Amino acid sequence: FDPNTQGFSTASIHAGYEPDDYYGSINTPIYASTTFAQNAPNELRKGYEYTRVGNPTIVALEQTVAALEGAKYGRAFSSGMAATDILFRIILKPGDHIVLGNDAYGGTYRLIDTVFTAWGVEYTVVDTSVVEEVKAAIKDNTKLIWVETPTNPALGITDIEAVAKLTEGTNAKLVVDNTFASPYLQQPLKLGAHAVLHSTTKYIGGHSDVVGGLVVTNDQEMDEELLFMQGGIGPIPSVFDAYLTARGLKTLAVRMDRHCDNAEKIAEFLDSRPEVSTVLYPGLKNHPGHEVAAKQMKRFGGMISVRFAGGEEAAKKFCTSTKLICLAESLGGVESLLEHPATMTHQSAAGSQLEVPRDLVRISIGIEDIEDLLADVEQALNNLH
Amino acid sequence: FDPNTQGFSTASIHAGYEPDDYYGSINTPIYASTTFAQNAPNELRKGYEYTRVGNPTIVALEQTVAALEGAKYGRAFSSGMAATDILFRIILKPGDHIVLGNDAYGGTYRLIDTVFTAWGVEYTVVDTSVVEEVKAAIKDNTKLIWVETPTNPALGITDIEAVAKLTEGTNAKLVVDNTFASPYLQQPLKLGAHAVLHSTTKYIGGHSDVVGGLVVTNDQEMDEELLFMQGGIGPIPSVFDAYLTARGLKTLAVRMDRHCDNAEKIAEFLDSRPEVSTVLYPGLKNHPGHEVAAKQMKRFGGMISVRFAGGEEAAKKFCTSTKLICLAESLGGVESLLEHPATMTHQSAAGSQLEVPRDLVRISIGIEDIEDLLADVEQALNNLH
Amino acid sequence: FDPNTQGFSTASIHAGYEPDDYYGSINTPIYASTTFAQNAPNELRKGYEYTRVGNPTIVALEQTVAALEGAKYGRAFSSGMAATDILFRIILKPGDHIVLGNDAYGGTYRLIDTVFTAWGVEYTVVDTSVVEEVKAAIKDNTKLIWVETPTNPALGITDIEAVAKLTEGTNAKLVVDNTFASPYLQQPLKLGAHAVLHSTTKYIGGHSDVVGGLVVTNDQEMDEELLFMQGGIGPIPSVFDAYLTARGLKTLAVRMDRHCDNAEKIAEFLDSRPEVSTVLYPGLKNHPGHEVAAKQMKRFGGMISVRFAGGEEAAKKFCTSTKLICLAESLGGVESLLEHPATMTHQSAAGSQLEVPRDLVRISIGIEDIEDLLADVEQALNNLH
Amino acid sequence: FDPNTQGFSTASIHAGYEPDDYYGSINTPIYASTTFAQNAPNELRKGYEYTRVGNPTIVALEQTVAALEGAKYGRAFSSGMAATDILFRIILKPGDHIVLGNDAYGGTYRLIDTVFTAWGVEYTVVDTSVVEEVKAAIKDNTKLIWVETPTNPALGITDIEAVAKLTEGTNAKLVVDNTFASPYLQQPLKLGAHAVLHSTTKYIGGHSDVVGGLVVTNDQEMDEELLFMQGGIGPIPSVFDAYLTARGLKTLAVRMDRHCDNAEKIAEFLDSRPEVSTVLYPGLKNHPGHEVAAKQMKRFGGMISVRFAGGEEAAKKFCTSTKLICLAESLGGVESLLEHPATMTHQSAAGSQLEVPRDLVRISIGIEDIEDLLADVEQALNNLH
Ligand SMILES: *Cc1c(COP(=O)(O)O)cnc(C)c1O
Ligand SMILES: *Cc1c(COP(=O)(O)O)cnc(C)c1O
Ligand SMILES: *Cc1c(COP(=O)(O)O)cnc(C)c1O
Ligand SMILES: *Cc1c(COP(=O)(O)O)cnc(C)c1O
Ligand SMILES: [Mg+2]
Ligand SMILES: [Mg+2]
Ligand SMILES: [Mg+2]
Ligand SMILES: [Mg+2]
Ligand SMILES: [Mg+2]
Ligand SMILES: [Mg+2]
Ligand SMILES: [Mg+2]
Ligand SMILES: [Mg+2]
Repeated sequence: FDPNTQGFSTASIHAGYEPDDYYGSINTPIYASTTFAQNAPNELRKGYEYTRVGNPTIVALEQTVAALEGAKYGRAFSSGMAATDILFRIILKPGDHIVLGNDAYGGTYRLIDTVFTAWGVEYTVVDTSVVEEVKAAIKDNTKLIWVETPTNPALGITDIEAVAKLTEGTNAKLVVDNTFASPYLQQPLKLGAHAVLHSTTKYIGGHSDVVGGLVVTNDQEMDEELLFMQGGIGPIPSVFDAYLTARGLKTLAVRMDRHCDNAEKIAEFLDSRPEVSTVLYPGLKNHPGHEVAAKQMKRFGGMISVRFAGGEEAAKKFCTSTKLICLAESLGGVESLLEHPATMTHQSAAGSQLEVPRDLVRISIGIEDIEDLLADVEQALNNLH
Repeated sequence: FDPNTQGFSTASIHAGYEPDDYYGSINTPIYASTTFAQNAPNELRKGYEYTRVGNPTIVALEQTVAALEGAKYGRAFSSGMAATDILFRIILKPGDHIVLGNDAYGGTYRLIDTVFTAWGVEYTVVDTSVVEEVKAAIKDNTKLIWVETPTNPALGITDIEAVAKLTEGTNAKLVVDNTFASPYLQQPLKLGAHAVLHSTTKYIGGHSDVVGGLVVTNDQEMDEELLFMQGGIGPIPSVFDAYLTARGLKTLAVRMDRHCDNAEKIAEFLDSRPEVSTVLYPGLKNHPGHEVAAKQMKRFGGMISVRFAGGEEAAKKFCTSTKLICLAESLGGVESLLEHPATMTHQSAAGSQLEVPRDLVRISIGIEDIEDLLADVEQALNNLH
Repeated sequence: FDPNTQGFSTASIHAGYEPDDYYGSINTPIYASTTFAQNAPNELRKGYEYTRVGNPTIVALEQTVAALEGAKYGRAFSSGMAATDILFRIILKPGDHIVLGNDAYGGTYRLIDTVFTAWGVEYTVVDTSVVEEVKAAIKDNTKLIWVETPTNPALGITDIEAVAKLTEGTNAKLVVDNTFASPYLQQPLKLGAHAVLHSTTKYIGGHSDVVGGLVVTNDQEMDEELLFMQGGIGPIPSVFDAYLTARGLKTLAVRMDRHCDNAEKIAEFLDSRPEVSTVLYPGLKNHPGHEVAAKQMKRFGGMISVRFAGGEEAAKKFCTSTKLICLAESLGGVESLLEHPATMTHQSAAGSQLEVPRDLVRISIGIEDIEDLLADVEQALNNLH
Repeated sequence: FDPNTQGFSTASIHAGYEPDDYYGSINTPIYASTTFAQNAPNELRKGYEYTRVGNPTIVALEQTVAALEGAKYGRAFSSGMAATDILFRIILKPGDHIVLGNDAYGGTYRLIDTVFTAWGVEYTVVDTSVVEEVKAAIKDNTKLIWVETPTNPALGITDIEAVAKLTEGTNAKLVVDNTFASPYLQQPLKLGAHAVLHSTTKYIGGHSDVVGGLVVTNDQEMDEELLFMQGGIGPIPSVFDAYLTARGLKTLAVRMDRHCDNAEKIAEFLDSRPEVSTVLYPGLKNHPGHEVAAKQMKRFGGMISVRFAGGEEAAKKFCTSTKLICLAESLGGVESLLEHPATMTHQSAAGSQLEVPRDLVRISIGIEDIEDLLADVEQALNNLH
């Protein structure tokens, strides 16, 4: 398969597997085997030996996501968090420093601030939407600039190409967590990022039924260290999960186009309502970084955050008033979800500059019919009065 | 379910799940969901929120293995290696020291020696079968004594109770990797170990189809830190894998009794043959530590290692001559396997005191009929001449 | 959930399952259990006893497809064929008669003609696109008129409402095999059909990884007999397959809209090429029954058949020349497929009026990028010269 | 693999699959694909085309069970009932007759008596333990003698060889439903049966998590008709279920030996108690047909039925008093179950000669520790007083 000559929807179905030369099954077989027979000691039959070191069903997934990012290399992990931990352990050692943003998944922040600081790593938080702030925070020991764009949950936007330029003449690498945009909307390697991280739990799987992570790169050395760590630390996905993830990925383009259609309409409806003080959606002209988003994103995504004029009580009542959109953690599935980040996904950021306003609700707009989602949002807003 | 009043086979089926109060399915449902609806923000319906932080199908497995070890607490991970890495990160920090044995899974050693030494951890290798050697190696900064018994691949034996006594008056914890014995043959917590590790990839799953790890303890603080890390680093098992693992575990006693029946007979047959210089099997009277094994193990296991009088060429030819026993990595499945550790599972120990003799073959004796396994071993031995 | 007030995409995600009142998982749990504990003899805990008689994971699927058809009742089976066999056995007995069309899945025809005629059932084949031909073939013993529209493989069109009117004053029931249109494009119960059949193997699952069938109706007596036969003959789906099918169904609308976008463009391109004698696609103005299709179908589907001016040799060479579209049986998956019906899916119709022209290729247009599918078709057409 | 030279436990692991010549996975891959690429129209790559007509994962299972029965041929189905229905449809036509026993699975009886009699088939019920009664019931139109031994639920015993001799000079075939004995305890083809049926739902799977059926034979014509019907009627198993079934089958010998150990001890304990009027267990010297069972069965099985001196009230109270043995339908899993057949599995036999005494409880003795099962039975018996 050649990624450079085929479209995204084509690649999402065909980049990882073609019907094999044995039976020719249309889909990758599920190789639920921990081991593989060898033809003689350490002479492998067809490249595989032990599933923690490699399995074809997992490699199919890896190759697919790599192709969708414009990447030669990809490696999969048991979760987005485990992928982040492995990338941290490759890039950093005691005495090194990270530049991190001021709006970010609470789990990323918790890992740095609770775990990696106990192992000798330093960090600085900055507003990554201000290129000069990032530039000022880079020290001689900075090995990593960690960017999420759009950020979770406020949907803040960073200019990837501009921040990548800052790493020239330095030993810093730029890693973009591309979970919210997905590879369908944004390809950070093409703008100068060194590596890209995904939680495949979210949009790539798309069906809220498999936890997973994945790292992609064009750096063969980085691919070798990801493989070394995949096998040597062992946070590897199940073959069943890697099959389910890849299955979901086959509909990413059609899903995301509907998520973005729906979110544009719900954001416009929220922006007309006096219960709402602020709609956070990258496609709105006044959203901070809108012009950066429109240059680097194909569309503006399925996520919306909303700040309520009636404060935390209104935010929480909105959370318990919806009847189609479900109150739950996570995002990026076909079903619509909502949550209150200050008490739920980002309770771990309390006390830090990443702490989220208590009047804020984060909504993952699914692929249900827009008329039904508009009706549910409207009735929930009317339940506040 | 009460573990203290029921037998091992009973617990292996019933300690993790009883038919629920909703539908009453005989087996734990497979909760292939990343998230769970809440009744209000951060008010959970029945204890679950997000699968990386907890899922009922995974907790069923955890509770089952905990009960089989005489443990109050258990936590599952994506692999034996990932479980080891998490336990290392809980117990150690920069500046701390580990005492490790001289025969051990090459992956354990690689993790310490390549990764943890780069993060400021020190270690010392000793022969853990010599209690005085362990005692001498404990320093004021020793936080961990890591014991495997029987060891992989030489089946060396450590006196768990004796080594546990060494940790009194110290800040060292004893962790036993109980993979080879399984909880059916040996219960290190009852002899004073602080925690127990398993690769469930091996005997606990038993069917060579799921990679997994698990840690058990009676220390509630340790359970809290395992949970924190499970969720915060995220090397969590798939729900499908945790179901398959627990499914396999339901036959552990009946499997292991057949593995041990078969291995006793194959070890006796090997001990009569002049092609063999040494049979390594804990149940043989001259195996080093046999008397220690007979005190702390119910039976002597399914693993045998063999050293060939004709050296490496004979070891490798034996590997390619068997027709029922398969040449492959791994162990503890219903099918019989064999491998050459110096070139395969322990190639990573080359150069170290853990390096394995090149004349050594490690055999995982399965549950096939003994007459057929004896016939296969006999014909393979006759192929050397 | 109320189907009558929510949209198709909403229903496809939410009509079968809402997060339960036990744990609240976002998705239906996989109840991989053959049996369920009872509270006393034949006093069920929550409606379930034995999976062949009923399982919640299967009922979730059933309820979802029923809602998408405007049906109160649905029952699932191991395959489209097994669903057809069960419906035949309910509606017919020895001495009864069926009216069948002249273009139909070869397996339907084989079942009638090889099996049911040996059990005393009679049939007549007619062109169901000619309402008067159907009317003339109805006898006093006719219990079933079996309609496929569009037909497999020629995409012939039947006026469902008109044929349903013919059953007034008779003991005949109209059953529509709605596999090719799916419930997203066509709802035969709303036009007077008595029951609707699907092979969920095709579009409803959508991922070419699960074989299944399903029958929907508004007749409660028919639902009772489908249940009786589901449990009493036992062609029941696996719980894993019913979960996978329902998972796929969550993207039916977004998939089908892309399949129809793509097929409209490929049909137009084929209609411009002199290698092609006839393009069979319901959306073309000259396709027989186009006006009937436009009244009863929302869009015209993802399937195209093509007859080649160079006869069978050209049809077969086209089959082996495509490099993205794969030569294989089946249809309705995200990947594009093609086949030669005379030698493959319809070889069983040889000798009958259903026999398919040897110059005919049937194409299942997937959801790949149109530019890549156009390029593949164009290069394959150029390989004929 | 050669079945004739290897033992049962060997075959149960190795008769269906050997590590392939492509990747060499230790276990059969799960081919979750409905279709397979062809090299040209109707030129298959490696024997497979469409999963309803054949799939390698299903064929692995089929070949395994065939080998365990001493059979050249095997074909799998979605349930035991669907397998029975297919075998009925092959062997019988309108006007033919069946000889059936007087104690039999209620579902078998329901299928004959409700469905097949409506299609022109006749039957006669006899006591199949009386060879002369079977002989007398054979007519010129008899095509099938259907034997279960031991019977469900009374554990009645039929002399297979003797009944097979009755079919000489006739057009009758003997089919044995070998579900309760399993192939580990009894091999009816070796005693003259024409075909053997299993519900793999029970012992062969062994884990109460997969519904399935299977038919084995040495008649190649019968294998061709089973294949024809498998594909043409389509009651085919899921690939996931066929993998799970075969996984379970790998421990059949070790499971069954423990089930039989346990059942012998529970039957002896029940036979000492005055609450019990009759213990039905084939290994008891006074059980009718004990001497026949000891000739044709390796051991006497895991099932026990019990008739209570205090009648139906005592039978039902025993059912609700056990705390380890669970009240549920089904049998042959690792967990112990019990049920009241008159109200549960055999309510469908009410009114017929197959109707089961209301004082009768059927117990599926699992593989839990005997001390715990004895304790549970003893306490439940003491709850009657
Ligand atoms: C959810 C999420 C993660 C963590 O991924 P998991 O798969 O839940 O471990 C990381 N980054 C972002 C932006 C996320 O939303
Ligand atoms: C295999 C093994 C491990 C590693 O477990 P994985 O599940 O392969 O990561 C650890 N300890 C021992 C003794 C082992 O044999
Ligand atoms: C494929 C198909 C069937 C048969 O369904 P299976 O799931 O393959 O048994 C029936 N009807 C039509 C129109 C089909 O294309
Ligand atoms: C359970 C059983 C059957 C029916 O099998 P299913 O898999 O439940 O359809 C047939 N025969 C006997 C003896 C059984 O116990
Ligand atoms: Mg990129
Ligand atoms: Mg939640
Ligand atoms: Mg212990
Ligand atoms: Mg190997
Ligand atoms: Mg309809
Ligand atoms: Mg094919
Ligand atoms: Mg037999
Ligand atoms: Mg029940």
